[PDB]
Amino acid sequence: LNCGQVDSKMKPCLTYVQGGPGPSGECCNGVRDLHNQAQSSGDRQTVCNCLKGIARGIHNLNLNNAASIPSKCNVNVPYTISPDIDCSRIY
Repeated sequence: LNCGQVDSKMKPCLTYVQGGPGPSGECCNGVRDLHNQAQSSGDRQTVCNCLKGIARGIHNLNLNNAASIPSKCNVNVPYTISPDIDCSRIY
């Protein structure tokens, strides 16, 4: 797992986090697949570091939409999807 992979998996969610409709089925499939690949603490931290960086560069990022992705896509992400998220504390 690396950031390029995270970007590919999450890209289908881009329009949704930018205020568009969704999450699309493709967005959720990517989320579910990424979730499945983030098996170790290290992978989960990687996902966090990668998305933390991605988020800052997304124009019109809708955090409410971003935060609704786990529930809507049926994946457990027991962490607040916030900009100030501390990735070193994800395990």
